[PDB]
Amino acid sequence: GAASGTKYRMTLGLPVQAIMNCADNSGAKNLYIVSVFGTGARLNRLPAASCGDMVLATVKKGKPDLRKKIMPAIVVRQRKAWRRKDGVYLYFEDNAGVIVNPKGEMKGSAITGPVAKECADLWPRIASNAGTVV
Amino acid sequence: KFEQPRHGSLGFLPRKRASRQRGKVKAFPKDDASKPVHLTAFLGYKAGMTHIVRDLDRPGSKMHKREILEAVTVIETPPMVVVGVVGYVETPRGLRSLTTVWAEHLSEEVKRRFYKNWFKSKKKAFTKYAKKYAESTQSINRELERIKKYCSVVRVLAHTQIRKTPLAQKKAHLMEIQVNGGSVADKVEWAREHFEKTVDIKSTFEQNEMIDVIGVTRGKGNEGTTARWGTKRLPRKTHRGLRKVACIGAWHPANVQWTVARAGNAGYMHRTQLNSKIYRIGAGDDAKNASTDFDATEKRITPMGGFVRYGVVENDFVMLNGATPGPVKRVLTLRKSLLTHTSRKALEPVSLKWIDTASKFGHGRFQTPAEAKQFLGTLKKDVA
Amino acid sequence: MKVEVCSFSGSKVYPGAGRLFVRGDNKVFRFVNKKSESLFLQRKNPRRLSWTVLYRRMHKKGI
RNA sequence: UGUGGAACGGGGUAUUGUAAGCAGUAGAGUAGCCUUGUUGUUACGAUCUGCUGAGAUUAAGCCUUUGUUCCCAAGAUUUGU
RNA sequence: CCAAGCGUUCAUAGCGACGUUGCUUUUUGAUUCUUCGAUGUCGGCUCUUCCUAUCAUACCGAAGCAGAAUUCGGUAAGCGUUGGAUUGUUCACCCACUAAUAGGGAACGUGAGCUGGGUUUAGACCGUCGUGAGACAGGUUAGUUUUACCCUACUGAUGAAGUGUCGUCGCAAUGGUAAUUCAACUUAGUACGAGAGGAACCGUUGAUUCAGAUCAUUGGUAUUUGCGGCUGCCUGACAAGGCAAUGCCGCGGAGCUAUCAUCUGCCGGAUAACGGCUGAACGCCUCUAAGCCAGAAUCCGUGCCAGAAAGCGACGAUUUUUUGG
RNA sequence: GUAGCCAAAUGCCUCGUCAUCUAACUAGUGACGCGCAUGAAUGGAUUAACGAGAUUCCCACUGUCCCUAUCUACUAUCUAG
RNA sequence: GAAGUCGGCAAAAUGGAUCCGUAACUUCGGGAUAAGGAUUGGCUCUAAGGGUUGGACAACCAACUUAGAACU
RNA sequence: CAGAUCUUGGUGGAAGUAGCAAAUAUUCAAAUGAGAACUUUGAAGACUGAAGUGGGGAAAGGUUCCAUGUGAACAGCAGUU
RNA sequence: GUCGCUACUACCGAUUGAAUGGCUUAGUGAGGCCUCUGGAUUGGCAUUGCCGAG
RNA sequence: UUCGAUGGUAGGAUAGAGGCCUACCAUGGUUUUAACGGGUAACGGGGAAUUAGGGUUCGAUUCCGGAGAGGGAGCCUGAG
Repeated sequence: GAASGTKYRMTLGLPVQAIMNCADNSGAKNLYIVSVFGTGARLNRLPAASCGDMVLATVKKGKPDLRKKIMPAIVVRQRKAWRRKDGVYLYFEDNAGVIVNPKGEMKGSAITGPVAKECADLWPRIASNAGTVV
Repeated sequence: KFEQPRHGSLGFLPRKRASRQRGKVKAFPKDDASKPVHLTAFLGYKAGMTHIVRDLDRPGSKMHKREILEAVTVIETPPMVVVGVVGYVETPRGLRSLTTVWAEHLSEEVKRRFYKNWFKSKKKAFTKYAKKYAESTQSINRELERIKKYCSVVRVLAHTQIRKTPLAQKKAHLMEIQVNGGSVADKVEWAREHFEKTVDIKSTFEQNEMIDVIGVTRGKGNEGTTARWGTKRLPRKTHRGLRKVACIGAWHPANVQWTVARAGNAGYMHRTQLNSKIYRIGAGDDAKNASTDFDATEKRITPMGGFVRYGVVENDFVMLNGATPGPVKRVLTLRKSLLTHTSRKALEPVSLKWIDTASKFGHGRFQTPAEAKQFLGTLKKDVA
Repeated sequence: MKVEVCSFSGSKVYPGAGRLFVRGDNKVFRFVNKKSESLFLQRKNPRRLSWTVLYRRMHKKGI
C-alpha cells in the first residue's frame, strides 16, 4: 500500500504458511508468510502474494534476535509464473523476499539474486539495493 | 454465520436451453431523426481467435506508449442482402407489425429458410408474390405508402450470404434490422432502393467503435451444482457424493426455494456481451488483411493451415477485442451500442502493430509459408 | 515489435509464445514451448538433440 | 440428379524425434589367418556416423482439393380455410 | 417521562441518581395443553432466505478555525462483514489483514445432506461413596450413523390440438435481475490556517469481492495408447509384435479447464431524512396548511434472462391434369 | 498418610500458578502443591525392549485445503428379454 | 505444502541389494534397517577362489562365484 | 361385522419400476435346426500360470456317472443345450 | 546447624540452543596448466592443394 | 590402514632419491622408553636475567636458519 503507485494484477503463488528464502543480508535464512497486506474478505480463501507484495512474515531459521517476531517483508521472486501486460509469462527459480519496515525501507543493505521489475518499480529502496532486474 | 456472497446470479434465470440459435436483438438503439439513415445490426460468423500486439495510447498508465498483447476474435462478415421491409405501429399494447413487403426476387439461400427439406419441396415459396409484384406494381406501392403513413419503427429484412462462407450449412440466416435515421418516409424509401441489394460491414460499423455481441453460448449439457453454480466441494468423507449442495432448504417453508443451486443444463444460453471494441474492419478483396504499418508482409487473416474447424476467411471480417459468446462457426449478432461512450479506453484509436497468423492447430512458430520455407530450407519431399 | 530466439531450440519466438525463466545466477532463458522448457529442466543438451538448430549448426546439416 | 453426398488418395497444418535396410572399421576392445601392413585381411562386439527435419500419426469435433471409385432421381405416417 | 444535579460559568453538548411507563429475552426456571404401537438429539461443514435493534459503504443534521475524532447519531438492510492458534463446544479471549471484521430468525434453519469431535449409559481404568451387588454437582479410553424406486416442491428435458395446416419474422403481459469496495496520483501544499500542519467536488491509473462468457497465449489433464524410450516373459533370431485388469517413463496435438489464462459488467423517474421558494394561520414571523424544486448505495423503471406450453401480430405456400381440395 | 507421586487416565474451584513452543493454543511438556477426593502387593515409584493402545510436536511428502480441473473402466441412460 | 480437519482421515512419500555411517538410553542382550549418504543398465575385458586327468608340471572335459577397469 | 399391527385365501397401486454392473474377452466361418450371442466343429484372440479355473481323495451327497431322445416346468436373458 | 536476609561464583539445565573458527559429509564449481579438436589471417608453391604457425 | 597407512614388483612424474602418484601383490608401521589426540596466553637457536655449586625464568628484538605479504589456490618469464 502506497509504495510508488499502482501495480498490475499478477498470479498469486505464495499463500499463507509458505516459506520463502531471504534475499538480503539482514541475517534471516527464510521468511514464513503469516499474512498478506491488502487482502479482502472471502470465505475459506487463503491470502496470497505475488512479487512486490507487502506480506507479514516471521523468521523460522536465522538469528535468534530476528526470530520469534512479526516483521513486514516484500516478495521479490516467486516460482509461480505470471503474465506481463505485453503477453510474456515469466517466473523465477525460487521464492524470495526481503525484510522491510512499514514504509518499505530494507533492513539489510544488499540484495543477492535478480529482482522482479514490478517490485523494483513499486519500492525504489529495494531497486537501489538490487543488482540486475529481470 | 461466516457470511459469503451467493453463488451465481439470479438475473440469468432460468438456466435452460435457449429457444433460438441465431440470437435476437432484445432492444435496438434509440432512434434519432437528425442523423442520416443507417442500419443498427449485422450478422456474422465466428471464425476463430488470435492475438495482436499494439502500442497502448493511454496517458497516466504504467504501460503508456508501450506495446501490449491482446486477444481478439475474428468474425467473418460478408455483405448481407436486404429482401424485405417491416413496419411497426406504436400501439398501447406495444409494437405491432402492420405489414411486410418483400422483394420481387429472393435467392435460394433465403428461400431455404422457409423449408425443412428444401430439396424435396416443390420450391413454391414466393411464386405468387413475385406474380403480384410483376402484374401491375400497385399493391407494393400501396403497402409501402401504408408503412410510410402509419408506423413509427421500420425494420428491413436482411439475410446472410452463407453460400460464400465455408460452412456446410446452405440455409441462410434472416433477421430484422431496425433502420435509424430521419423520418419514416426516408426509412421506407431507403429500404425500397436497397431491395435485392447488399449492405457491407464497413457501411454499418466503423473502426474503434464499441458494439455489442449477441449470441447463444456453447452447449455444456447437464452439469452438477459444483460447475453449474460454482459451489464448494464437499469433504472427501462425504457419503453418497461430494459434488452437491449440502443444504438445499430449511423447514418452514416446506419447499425448495428458487434461489438454491440445483443440477441441470449449464450451456447453450442466450447472452449479449457489451462494449466490444472494433480493432479492424478488413476487406475480402485485398492481400494485406493481417498486415499493419509496422509489418509490411502481405498476409491475410488466416492461421497456417486455416482456422481450426472453420476454414479460410475470404470475405470481410471484424477483429473485436476479447472473447465473444458461442463456439466457432456460430452465427453472431453485432448491435450498435445503446450507451454513450466518453471514457479514454472507449475513445482511444487503435493502431495494430502485428497480427498473429501462426497455426492454431498446435505450437505454431511460422507466420507465413514463405517464412517456413526460408527457415526450414529444403526437405526430402521438398527437393524430391 | 522484436522477435526473440529460444534459448534451447533456437526457434524464432514471437510475442505471446512460450515462457521466460530467469535462473538464480541472473541468466535469462526464453523457451518457445513446454517441450523446450521440460528438456532444459531435464538437462538435455541442445547440441545433442537432433531437432535443435544448434545441433544442425554443429553437424552442418543441410550444408 | 445437385456449386449433391460418401469412401479413399494427394497437398497444407500439427505431434514425436531421425524409421527398417545398407555401408563405414568410427567404436571401448577381444580371437584366429597370412606375402607381413604410417587403411594387413577374417570373426564377435553396448554403441556411433551417412542416406534422414527422416520415419510414423495427422479428425476421429484440423484446413484444402479441378484426383480416383461408387451412391442417391426411394419407401411409410399425418395434415384442408 | 420527571430534573436534584455533574459538566471552571449554562438543570436535558453529553452523562444524569432516586422513582415511573413500556419492549425484548437466545438466562434457566413455572405448568403439564400436543407427542412414550417411535417428530433420530450438540457442534462443525455446505447452502439459501428474511429482520434492523446499522460494523462498513450512500446521502444528511449537531456543536469548535480547519484536519482528525464524537453523537451512528436522521433515512437507509441495496451491497459486504475475512484468514489463523484454542475451545467438541454456544459464548469468550488472542495473532493479523481489511472499509468492516454488526446482532439475530428460519422446529435454539439445515444427519434418507455429510462428519461423529460432544452425549453416546454394553467392554475397561481411576477418584470419592457403599459391607456388598453397585452409585456419581466426576475424569479417561474403545465403541454398526439403514432405506427414496412413491406424491409434491425444486432443477433441468419432451409434448396433443376444436379454435385451418406447415414454416419464417416478430410484439411483450408477466416473473427474475447485479454489481461492490479500496489504493495511489492530478486537484494541492490548495481551501483553511500566527505557527506546524492540512482537505474536498471532479478526473486519471490500477486493484478487491461478485456475475456472465471464451480458449488467441500460458499452465494442468492423456486412450491420440500419436511418437519415442525401458523391464520381465512369449512369437526360433533381426525386424515387427503381444501379455503384465490403462505395465512404466518423456513429450504430446484436439477437446475440456484455471481469480493458474483472457474479455465484459449503464442511466431515467419517484422518493426517506433533510434544505429551500411563493406564502397564511395567529394583522408579524415561521419549510406547510394548498402548491413548486433540490435530495440516499432507497423504491420503480431503461438495459439483461425466460417467454403465457389455453396472449397476440405480420408474412409465405396451400395433397394435381390420378386423388384430395 | 511414613517413603514416594501429582491439575497425573485420579483436582470441583480450573482455562490453577510459573516456565517452554508458536505470531497467536483453554492443547502438549517441565516444575509447585492445605492433594474437593494421590499413596505404598486394594501395591507406590522408576523402567530398556516391545504395542493395529491413548496424547503432543517435528522433518519428508502429498488435491486435506487455497481451488478446483482432466482421464479411464463399471453403472446410472436408451433398447431386446 | 496441513493454511483442511476434533484429529495428517485418506493419499503421497520410503522401499530390493552392495558399500560408508549410526545418537540418547539400557536389564549390556538391544535400540539398529536408528538417523544420515553413495552406487545399481548394456558391452568388452582383467584378477582370484575348485574337481578327475598324459608323459616341475597338463592338453582337455566338466563349474559356479567375488572384486575391479575401460567404453557406451 | 368396517375395524381387533384380527385369521385363512385371493388380488392391487407402487410398475413394465428398482434392477438382472465382483471374478480382464471375445471374434470369424461352417453344420444342425422352424428359430443360433449361448449347441457342435474348425480358425483366431485371451485367462487360470503347478499354494491352478489341472489330476485325485477324506467327510457329505446318492445315481447327479454313460448312451439315446424331449425341450411342458427350472437353468431370474435364451436354448437345438 | 536450621530457616529468615543480602551481594557474588560455579554446575546442571527444558528451551527438540546458537554462533565464531577449524575437521569432515554430498553436490556444484570459477581460473590457470596439460591434452583432443578447432581454423579471422598469414604462410613456399598466373598455377594448385600440400609442412604448417595460428 | 577408504580416497596409501607398512613393504615388494613394474610404470609415470620430478633436476634427481623416494608410496610423490598409478596398477598389482602380502598386512603390515608406531606405542606406558607415552604412540595418537588436545592446549600452547609456542618461530627455533647463538644468547639474556638471577648468581656458592646445582638449578629457575625469558629469547617479539642489531646475528644464523624457517614461514608470510588479508585468506587459500594456479601459472608465465627467468639458472634460480
